[PDB]
Amino acid sequence: KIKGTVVLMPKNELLNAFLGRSVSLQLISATKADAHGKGKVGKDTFLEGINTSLPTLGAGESAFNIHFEWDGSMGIPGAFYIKNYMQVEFFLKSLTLETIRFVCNSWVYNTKLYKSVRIFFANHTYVPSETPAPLVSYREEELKSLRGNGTGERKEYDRIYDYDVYNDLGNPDKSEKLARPVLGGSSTFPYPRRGRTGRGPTVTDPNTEKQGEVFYVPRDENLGHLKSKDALEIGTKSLSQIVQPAFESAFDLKSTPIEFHSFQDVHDLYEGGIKLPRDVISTIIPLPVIKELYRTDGQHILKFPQPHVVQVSQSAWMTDEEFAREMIAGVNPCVIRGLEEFPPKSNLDPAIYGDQSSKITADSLDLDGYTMDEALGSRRLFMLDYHDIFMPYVRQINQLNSAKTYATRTILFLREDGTLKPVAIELSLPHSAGDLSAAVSQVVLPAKEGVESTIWLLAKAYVIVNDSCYHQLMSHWLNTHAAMEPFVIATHRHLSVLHPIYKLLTPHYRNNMNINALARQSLINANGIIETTFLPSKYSVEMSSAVYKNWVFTDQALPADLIKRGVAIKDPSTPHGVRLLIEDYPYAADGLEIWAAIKTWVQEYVPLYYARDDDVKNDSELQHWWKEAVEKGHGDLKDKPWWPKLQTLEDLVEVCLIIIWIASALHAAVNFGNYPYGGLIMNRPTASRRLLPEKGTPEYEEMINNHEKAYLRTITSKLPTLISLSVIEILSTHASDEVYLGQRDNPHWTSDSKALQAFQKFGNKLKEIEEKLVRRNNDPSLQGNRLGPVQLPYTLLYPSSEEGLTFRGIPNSISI
Ligand SMILES: [Fe+3]
Repeated sequence: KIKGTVVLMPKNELLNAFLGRSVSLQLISATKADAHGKGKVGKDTFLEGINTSLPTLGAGESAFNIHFEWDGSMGIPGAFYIKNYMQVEFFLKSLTLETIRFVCNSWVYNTKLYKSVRIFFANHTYVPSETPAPLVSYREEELKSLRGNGTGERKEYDRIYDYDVYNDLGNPDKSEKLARPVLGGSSTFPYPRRGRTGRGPTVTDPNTEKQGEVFYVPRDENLGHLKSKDALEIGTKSLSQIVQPAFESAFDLKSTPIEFHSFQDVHDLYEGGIKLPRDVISTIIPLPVIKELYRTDGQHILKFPQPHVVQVSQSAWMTDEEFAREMIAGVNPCVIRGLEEFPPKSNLDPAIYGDQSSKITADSLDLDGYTMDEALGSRRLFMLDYHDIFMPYVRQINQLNSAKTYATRTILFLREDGTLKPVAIELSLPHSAGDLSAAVSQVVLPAKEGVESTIWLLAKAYVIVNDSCYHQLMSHWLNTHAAMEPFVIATHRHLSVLHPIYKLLTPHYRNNMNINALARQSLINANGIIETTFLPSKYSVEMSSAVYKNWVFTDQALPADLIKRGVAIKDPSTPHGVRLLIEDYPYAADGLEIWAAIKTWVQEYVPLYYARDDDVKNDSELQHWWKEAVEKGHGDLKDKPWWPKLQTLEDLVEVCLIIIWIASALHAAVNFGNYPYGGLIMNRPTASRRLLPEKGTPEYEEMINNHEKAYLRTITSKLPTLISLSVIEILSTHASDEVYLGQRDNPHWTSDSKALQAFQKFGNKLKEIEEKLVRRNNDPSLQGNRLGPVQLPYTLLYPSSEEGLTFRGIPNSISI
């Protein structure tokens, strides 16, 4: 008989009841097959007893002994079936035979709920052509089980992965004001697909999916946590459904001032705190995750944590130096572009928006003594250009009550000292014969004194409102969360758990479908958190669809992105093949190090399973996986010529490298600085509510006499500020059970020592890189861009981190 050990976690975690005839397992042979070519299956074997021997276990886990009637004639077991006869589900961790290891990490529901018996494979890795013959059909049948048939309402215990469009955000049955365009499946609104839920149509609209208390994700995608405080993804739901209403009542009852009246009222939030009604505090204080967001006296006070950006200087955010520095080392460091001609041009139709010629004059700019031609030629001119991106939406946004924006463009000059300085801001508005508004476009230049300094500060706020919107919806939501989901779905639908590429990529998908489903429900839904806290309101998500029209997979590679944006040039004589035009560009310089480490890892892994390009072309699973990811997952862009073909080792490496980059380092860089930089609403306003005032009006006089109030009346109001600070605080927090780049949730994910050795080298390289990044932050010559006047060391690309709001650490995946 074969001695075995089963490790599982009872539901209450995320014992004698498991004995008796509660759980049975059946070994399956990988070498001996029946008359049909399928591995022979053993007898039902039940758990015999609780093993309390090994000191190693922890995590609310329990081990059970079991002995299998299996002689050499049945061959070597390569898989097993398991049936749970208990009413309640349990989390199966692993099976070990004494060595043959099985890494399961899967919920096993009552046997009657399953159409086919749950099957698990040993930790060996096989491309299809290498699958032991007795396991071939089992392998394909499990993939067919995972794909489902594209119909039906998905249930909690289902493990069916499929695609659908974003037609579940509107709530037309509640109000036609909550109706939203379907995103995806049309040329008007192209969009990445998301996980199919199948709840069916709304009563009023056959094209929109009805509401649901729970937005399904394949069962094992819904991460349980040993500590409730680690279930960060449930925070947005509680925030939108419970906390927001409580905050709103405090305002409706006039228990707290409706608006901030000075910058100190904002600073007060993380100092003495804000006093709220007792019942409001009582509503918030007992909630999991939410209670970790604020310190309280348990009675009337809520205190937010001090954001990193003000920890050394609370006023530094208002410096021109910090405004420009955050474009290369801030929460959204990947939009700035080189400017090689002047004035900047627009590709928008003047027949629609009016003359689009820039009004910025070269002679008005202070380029530290450089002429415009000199600045252009020396590659010292850059820009943060939101003119063409926002112009198409300015009219409709400005028609909203309490929303007014400009399509902005900021010109930056790279000083000889290596820091960026802002030299002009153009605030553009569309013009069309017949416009009722008399407001016009204008250029604002830097100023430190007088009303001119206030107008320049407001111009920076309009720019950052554009940036915050683009950051949240595009850099963050579209480019990481939404763009990655199709790849997660395709991977489970077409790459067997035995597949080397499945093993290479899946750690980088942890919690992504889960947070996305929770986002469709409470973050990007009609009247959800984003719509109620950011400038575009009901136009927010569709704006991301317009941007997706220009999304290019291969341009997500870091070198390609830097080159496309004109912030680096190709240069083979450099370590990374590219020369940065802003040498001390923190995000890019640190990013290239991480990018290189991932590349080395993928390049070492792939060859272990694919010897030649032909081996990649002939992998049926791999080919079906890619064809589906492109043609269905990102199907609205299937007509684009830039998609890799995946017929060579090079292409496979490229595709995997880009996927891992987006899921780990790119997402970390644009996510974990959310509260550290945006926790002070003045530094990262999410909305603007009025345009610049006309001379001779009280609003203009206010800019002169009360600049802080002029600023506060312009940016996000206090109520939505409380809600948005809470959400970005959640998003910037690392759960204590996070799995970071260079780590895996199990040391036995594969039995291949070669793959394991390569992974160990990858982790060692990341530790090596962290020491280098530490040296960069400690280098006094780099203080200007790596720390700035806010004296905040750029640690967002440090690979490792402890739990919490740390401003560092690269998780493997888009996990929050
Ligand atoms: Fe995120």
